[PDB]
Amino acid sequence: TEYGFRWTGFDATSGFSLNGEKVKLKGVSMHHDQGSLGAVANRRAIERQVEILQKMGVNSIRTTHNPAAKALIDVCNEKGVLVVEEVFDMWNRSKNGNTEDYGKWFGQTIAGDNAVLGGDKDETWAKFDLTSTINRDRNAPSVIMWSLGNEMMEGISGSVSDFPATSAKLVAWTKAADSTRPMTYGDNKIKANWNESNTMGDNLTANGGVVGTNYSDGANYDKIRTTHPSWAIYGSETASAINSRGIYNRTTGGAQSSDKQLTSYDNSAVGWGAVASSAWYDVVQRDFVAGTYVWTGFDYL
Amino acid sequence: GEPTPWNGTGSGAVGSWPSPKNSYFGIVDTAGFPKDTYYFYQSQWNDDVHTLHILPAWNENVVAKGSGNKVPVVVYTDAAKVKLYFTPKGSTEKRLIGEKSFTKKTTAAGYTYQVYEGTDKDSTAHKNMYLTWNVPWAEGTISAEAYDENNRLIPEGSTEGNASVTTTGKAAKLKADADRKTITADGKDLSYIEVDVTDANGHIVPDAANRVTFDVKGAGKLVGVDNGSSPDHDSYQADNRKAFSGKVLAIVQSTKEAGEITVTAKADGLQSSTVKIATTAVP
Ligand SMILES: [Mg+2]
Ligand code: NA
Repeated sequence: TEYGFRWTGFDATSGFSLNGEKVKLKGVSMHHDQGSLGAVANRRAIERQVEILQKMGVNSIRTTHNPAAKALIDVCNEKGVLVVEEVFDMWNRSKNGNTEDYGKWFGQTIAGDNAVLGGDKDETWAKFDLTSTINRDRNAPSVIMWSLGNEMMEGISGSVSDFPATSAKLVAWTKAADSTRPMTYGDNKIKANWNESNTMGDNLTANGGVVGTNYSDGANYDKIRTTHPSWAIYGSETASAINSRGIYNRTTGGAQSSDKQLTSYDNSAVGWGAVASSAWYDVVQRDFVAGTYVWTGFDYL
Repeated sequence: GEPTPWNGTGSGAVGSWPSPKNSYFGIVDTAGFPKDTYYFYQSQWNDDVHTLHILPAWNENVVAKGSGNKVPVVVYTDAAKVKLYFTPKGSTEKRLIGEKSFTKKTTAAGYTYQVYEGTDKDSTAHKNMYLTWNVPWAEGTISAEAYDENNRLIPEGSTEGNASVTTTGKAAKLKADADRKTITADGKDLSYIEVDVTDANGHIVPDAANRVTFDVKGAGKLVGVDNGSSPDHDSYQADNRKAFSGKVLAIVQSTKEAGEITVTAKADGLQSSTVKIATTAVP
């Protein structure tokens, strides 16, 4: 089994460190597909992506929103990139009308005659897939954190009353599975100060966790730091700037496009997001924000 | 009279009543307001000004959409070369749509004119005395730049006609203007007052037909109102008339007493506009 000697820290005041030295997480979110190859996890296509991100100065990848190919864990081990390996998107509530996503399987039980191997089978699929991922990569030096979800309360129907319990259970499952790494998630409701997000962030912190906030700005990073002094935080998802390659005849997305493309100037982002200079400006200025995971490194299908 | 293609040489109305009452033949309508072809003739005939005129007006409810929602954009100019631009609604930056250059022709007696001979020219030769682009519609501004044969810009203060058309807002305000702000107190002299209907930003709303009412007071009398609309049977001697295609006119005549003339143009729900005409005596 491949291994590497290394340790990390997350301080609520000064952020992240590797082997005793402070390091700023300069990260990107990356989906699994390889473009014109589709979803095929070709090792070289994978390695080329990382090489291209490294030349950008990136030093960390968030595997949004699902375990990576083992090949991607192999390259970062070798290349010296820090991986945050996220296991889930939704939890036990399906998103975006996607009635066949993992939202419908998350809470289901595993059948006795189902001889599938990999993780623990005594509870739900959620625990099986979570521990199966942790089992494959528990020794991977690149992996610094386990992310347990992403915008779990977003684009769903029904009450969210149940999520702080589901959250605490996933955290307990992970701490028991591997004690050497902090667990985390990416929550987009912290900026909206949902009671349930406060409760979940506290459970994260109590268990040696790290709270990733999706799409906070400078003003919202600061309140989090004020009202929750015990939390160590970072931008789990940031910017979401929207641009075409090589388009210059307008400098904004301020008007409605007509050629199905967008400006290449950094003045274009979604309504919940921020232009690249703005999402980085907010993070670099604040020692208590360990880093950023820009949505995205590469375009995806 | 002669309202061809609604003409009739005996008695009886043509089409439903009110029927077209005046001609459509004129380069200029009855009220003295130029039609678009006016600037074609100007690009061809007037050697003392420059011309750069764009049609159509650029609102969705007045344009024609052909193949691919392409709107036929026409430019009348005497300039050597034209660059055509588009500016999105609410933007400050334009992009180059197209660029076309004329070719100069000379007759045996020395007369010269211009025809477009580029690759996408019209198969009908006379239509190349002007320039045409097919532009997909989108809210905003179509603008043009004109250049001489030395590729030197011909500035806007040296050019007549609409070098830009833009998507307007809803009718907001009247804008009146007297062609002569002082006239003779001889009981004959006239002042022509052009009233425009524009949105909040002074852009003429191209299909505005707001009924405008004129209030004249002072040393003068209203003697006519007009809009040049053929089917409009409203009295010329009224104090009110619908605007047509954004414009309406009032005509005021002096008295034989020196003084001033106050004219206010009003329309419902619209900001009103006022002018003042002074009348000077005779020795
Ligand atoms: Mg007759
Ligand atoms: Na001329």
